Amino acid sequence: SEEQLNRYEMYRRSAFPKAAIKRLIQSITGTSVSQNVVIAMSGISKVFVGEVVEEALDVCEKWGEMPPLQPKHMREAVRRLKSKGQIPNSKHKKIIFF
Amino acid sequence: RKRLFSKELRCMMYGFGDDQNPYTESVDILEDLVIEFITEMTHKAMSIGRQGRVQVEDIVFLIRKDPRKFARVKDLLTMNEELKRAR
Amino acid sequence: TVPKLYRSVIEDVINDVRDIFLDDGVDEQVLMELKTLWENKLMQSRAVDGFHSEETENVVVCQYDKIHRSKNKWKFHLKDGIMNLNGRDYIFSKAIGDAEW
Amino acid sequence: IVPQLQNIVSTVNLGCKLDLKTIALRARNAEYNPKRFAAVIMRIREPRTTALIFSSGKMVCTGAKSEEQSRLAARKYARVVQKLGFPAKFLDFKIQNMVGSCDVKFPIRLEGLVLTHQQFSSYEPELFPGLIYRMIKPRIVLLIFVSGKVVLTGAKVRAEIYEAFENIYPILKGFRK
Amino acid sequence: YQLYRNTTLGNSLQESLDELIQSQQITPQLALQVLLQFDKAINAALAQRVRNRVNFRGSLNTYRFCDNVWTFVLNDVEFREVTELIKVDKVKIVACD
Amino acid sequence: VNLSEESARILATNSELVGTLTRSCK
Repeated sequence: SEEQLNRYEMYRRSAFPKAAIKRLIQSITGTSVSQNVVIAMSGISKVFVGEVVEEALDVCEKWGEMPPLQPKHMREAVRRLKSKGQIPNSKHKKIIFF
Repeated sequence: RKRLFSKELRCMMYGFGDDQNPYTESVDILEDLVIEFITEMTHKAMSIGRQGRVQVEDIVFLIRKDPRKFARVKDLLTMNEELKRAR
Repeated sequence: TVPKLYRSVIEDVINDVRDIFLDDGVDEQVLMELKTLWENKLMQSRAVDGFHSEETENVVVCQYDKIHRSKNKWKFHLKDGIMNLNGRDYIFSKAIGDAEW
Repeated sequence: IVPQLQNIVSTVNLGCKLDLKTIALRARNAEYNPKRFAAVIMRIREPRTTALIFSSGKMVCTGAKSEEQSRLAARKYARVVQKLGFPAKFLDFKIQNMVGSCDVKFPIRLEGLVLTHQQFSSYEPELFPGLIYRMIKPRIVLLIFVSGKVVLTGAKVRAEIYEAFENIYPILKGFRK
Repeated sequence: YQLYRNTTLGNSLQESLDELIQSQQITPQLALQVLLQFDKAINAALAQRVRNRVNFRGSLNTYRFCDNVWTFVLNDVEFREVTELIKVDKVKIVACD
Repeated sequence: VNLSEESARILATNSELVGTLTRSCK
């Protein structure tokens, strides 16, 4: 239609800027990264945003609300993703044997 | 901290079905989630492989388990190589 | 600015080459003849005014940091050079050169 | 609309083996950086043209904007090698590539273009802001931009560029914004 | 770097060394040590003492690069020091690493 | 030169269409 073609345009053309993530990663490493790191790390974070919004619209469709996304559907989105191990936290030393 | 992903993330939520005009608080939650994800991936990458260096190989091992993200990384790298060859 | 450096480095090389010549076995008057005729030649050239006087193109030699080229534009990062312009001499330690080819 | 050529890449065998140090020391505007690349990079000025001269006597000549200008610049490079002292014959001259660009005078909407021709077009916005469409019969690569500028590359002759543009023009008019 | 011997100090030194080689007071295979010590001395001195900088805007004619030596020939260049302008017609600039 | 000016035109239209009014929520 005429909205699906505009939505497909924003699904492809949108990206995080490489001039800021290269500034963001290098504040964590200390020295330097490469261009093929920033190209991949800018691409995984678009999949991760698409992992949340496609699942936060499943929370909103499950409850009785409309397309505008309140933060109620966004804290619930991170809760359901973390219970399936999708959201990694490297500060919780987990233990499976008890 | 200011918001470094305020205008970029509003295009992306529209790209996955949200609205043309999302809420500022929802955009803020998404920005915080993206920063936390990038930080976690960078620490694990520094630990795995060459200590103190984050490489594409380390990032690929880290994302190997999740199918959607692994496929995207492989496609982007292959397309980048193809574009360099075309140039 | 030029004779200060010339006096300092000529006395530096004299006080260094003293042991070089006396370990190669020659009289100190030969060292004196070296310095004396060397300042005689600085009189002869007649470009910088200094001490022993009171008693061919424009070449710039230097070192570089980087030479950079866009499609028709050159950028020179030159350093530590001795210019000979209009007959006289000048010194520099840094130079940015914008060059249209 | 006509596509004007912007770049012609040709190659010519001189037939005589060259030691590059005397060419770098004697000839003007000659750049040799072996620890970086193994050829002599000499530029001329009248036709804005650059040659990589190799030690085996093969020469790559880039930068001119027609076939006759590329051939004339290649002859000039051969004679400036000749007059230094090397016996240099103009054995074989072949143009490796011809590059042309044009404006189709309207904005183009690339999402329908990748939607209806996804077999021949690879489009990724983040990596490069352009769509690579590969024509199967001319054998040309076209970078199609949203502003209306198209760049045709990968051709040996002029008529291939002309036939590829006349091929891809009705599709672009069909996908006007 | 043995680049600076074709300066005015290098000219005066080399010709005074030939003046003393003519009177057989000094010897060959000794003037090599004299030039080596002089070159090490000016290598130490020229990057230590001056601390000045001159800027120019050029119109290049020819250039050349070989064995990490650049050499340019500029035409009709003006120099610049603060309130000191040097107009000249044709310059040869030599530079090593 | 063609790659440098066309890169910012994919993002310039990403500030005219999406996100016209800024909202909030209780």
